[PDB]
Amino acid sequence: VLSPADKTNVKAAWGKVGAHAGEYGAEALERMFLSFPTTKTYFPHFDLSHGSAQVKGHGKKVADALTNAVAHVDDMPNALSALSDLHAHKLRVDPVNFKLLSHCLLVTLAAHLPAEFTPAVHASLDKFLASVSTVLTSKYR
Amino acid sequence: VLSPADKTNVKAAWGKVGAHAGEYGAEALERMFLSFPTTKTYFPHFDLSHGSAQVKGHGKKVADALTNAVAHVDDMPNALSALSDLHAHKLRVDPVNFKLLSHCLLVTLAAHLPAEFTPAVHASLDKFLASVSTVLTSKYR
Amino acid sequence: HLTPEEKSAVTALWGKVNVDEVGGEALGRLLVVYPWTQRFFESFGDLSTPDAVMGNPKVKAHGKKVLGAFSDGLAHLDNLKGTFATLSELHCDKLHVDPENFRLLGNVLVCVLAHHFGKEFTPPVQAAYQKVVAGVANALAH
Amino acid sequence: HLTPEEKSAVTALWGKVNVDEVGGEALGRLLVVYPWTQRFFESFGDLSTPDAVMGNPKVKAHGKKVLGAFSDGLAHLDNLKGTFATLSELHCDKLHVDPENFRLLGNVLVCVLAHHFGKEFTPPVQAAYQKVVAGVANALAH
Ligand code: HEM
Ligand code: HEM
Ligand code: HEM
Ligand code: HEM
Repeated sequence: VLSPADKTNVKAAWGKVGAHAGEYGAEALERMFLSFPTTKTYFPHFDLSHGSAQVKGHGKKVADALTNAVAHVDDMPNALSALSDLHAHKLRVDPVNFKLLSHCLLVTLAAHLPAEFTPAVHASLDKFLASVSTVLTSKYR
Repeated sequence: VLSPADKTNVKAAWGKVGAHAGEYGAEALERMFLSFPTTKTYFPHFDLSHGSAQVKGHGKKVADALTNAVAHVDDMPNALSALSDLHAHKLRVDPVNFKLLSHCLLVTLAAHLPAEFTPAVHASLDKFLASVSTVLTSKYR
Repeated sequence: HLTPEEKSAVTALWGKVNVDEVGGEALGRLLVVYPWTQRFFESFGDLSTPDAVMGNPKVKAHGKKVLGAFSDGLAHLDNLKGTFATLSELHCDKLHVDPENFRLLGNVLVCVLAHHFGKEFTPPVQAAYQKVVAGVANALAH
Repeated sequence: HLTPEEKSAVTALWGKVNVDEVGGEALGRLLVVYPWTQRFFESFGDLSTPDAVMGNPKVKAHGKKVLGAFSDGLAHLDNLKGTFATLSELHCDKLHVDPENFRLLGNVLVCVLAHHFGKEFTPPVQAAYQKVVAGVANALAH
């Protein structure tokens, strides 16, 4: 569960990401595919090569979803309901893989926004991404 | 996150535990100490021998807490707030250990209530105990 | 790793396991309790409800094979790595099974033995089996 | 495990790490992001706030020791088990550190290198370091 300070932190770091969210979301995906190649098995029909336009379009979707999780940080199960049905009921993503994408996202943000990636922010981003991961891995109603 | 069916399941299985909750809570602790001896490091000042009255008193406290988590399955962070402060702020229990106690509890219930431990119930109890574990490992407000 | 008196406890209770049924019950329960494991058994047909999974014949039949393999491990409790080598290749190279799932299956198996033996699955018996299933999970992880 | 061109990428970027500072920054961040790891450093004094942890001299000093050990591993990337044997005994027999935490420290170290090198910590550089830190975590787990 997030503290109130966690929420302020995430709202303000992700606010600074702004209009690079799409570009960071693509880079995080590309890090995940290179560093943990088993995650490519979920994307069998994609061009996964470097600079692929399909990975860059998927990174925009992932990022835009994270933007909405932030705007609804108090009621995430409800805001992320269709995503939860896609990842838990239809795709059946093993939960281990959410820890890999989350790590790749943190790494992308550290490399791009070093002045914002303080220890306190790092801690709050990590807890937010774990709470998003839990919503998406759960079959609920 | 729990489904509505998860909640009905847990409410009805734990309702059947009833007045053996204390005895099951002691047995689960004793299973955990025998099967995973590193968990004894959190209890340095206890008699941990078989039949210890201190383990039997601790099992009643753990069980009575689970009874209250069930009665407040919709607002657990609020009902489990003091417990969360004890385990996450003061004792600093590594989260791995919540998976061990949870498993020992499932094993205790399987051995004692076989007719209630159907696959569906097993699944709902496991999700409830993971949600309790998450509340207790988190520093929040 | 296992004392002579906990190797014996393990063998005694294992001689009483219904090898046609327990393996299926465990694999069944894995698919119901950890629903993403269903992704790996997509060819087995209907896995849509707990009832469907538990009565699916191909789950029953694969669970006999898996239990067969644990029994092989229980005969060779020293040389578990050598017992399970071919199976580690298969679960990684070909299936891509994350090794945390091997731990989940061993724990589910422990609960199924609890459920069948009841009072006789005592804390000391459980502790010997926890050493056995951790062993099998480690031997399988590549 | 590491290709010759990813062993070289790793060594080049490592020759630029401030060995007085990065180790502390990583151990610091571990204690802030995963707060139960503070239980193992109870003698280090005040760990009460992120500011306190990051400025604590004994955290800074222990982080130099840990980084020292990773550098030892990076010199012996074949024979990591033999490099880390004594340290595996210490972290288990004496400290009781659950091995999942070894993985967390390696990942935090990856984020600290991302944070210091920025654009030059490219996806292929990160992937070589992920192989390196998994190696160290496996060598340490008993
Ligand atoms: C924070 C974590 C994640 C978020 C926010 C996220 C978000 C999304 C979104 C927004 C979609 C597209 C849904 C649509 O187009 O309607 C999607 C699809 C998908 N996601 Fe995720 N996702 C996450 C994690 C993961 C992980 C870890 C995996 C696998 C390793 C994964 C695999 C997929 C797959 C395979 C699709 C289907 C894409 C396609 O076939 O076109 N996702 N996700
Ligand atoms: C469902 C999981 C758990 C529940 C419901 C639970 C509940 C409790 C309760 C009710 C107390 C007593 C608080 C009081 O007396 O005011 C307590 C104390 C304690 N718990 Fe837990 N607990 C859980 C898991 C764990 C785990 C996994 C550990 C360690 C492995 C742990 C270690 C302790 C310790 C060391 C104390 C202090 C006992 C003492 O010094 O007297 N608990 N817990
Ligand atoms: C932990 C102990 C486990 C053992 C002892 C075990 C044993 C086996 C055995 C004996 C086979 C058959 C190999 C053959 O006939 O050549 C097999 C196949 C397989 N196992 Fe496992 N397994 C284990 C865990 C798992 C887990 C956790 C998963 C997935 C979550 C899994 C997925 C599979 C799959 C997909 C196959 C291929 C099934 C098929 O032929 O369609 N196994 N395993
Ligand atoms: C993952 C890589 C790690 C490496 C390379 C590493 C390395 C070391 C080294 C070099 C020492 C000093 C040993 C000596 O001076 O004789 C040490 C001590 C220690 N490590 Fe680690 N360590 C790691 C992970 C961890 C983790 C994850 C924890 C706890 C969460 C931990 C807790 C400790 C503690 C408590 C000590 C004793 C500190 C003291 O002297 O007060 N280590 N480690």
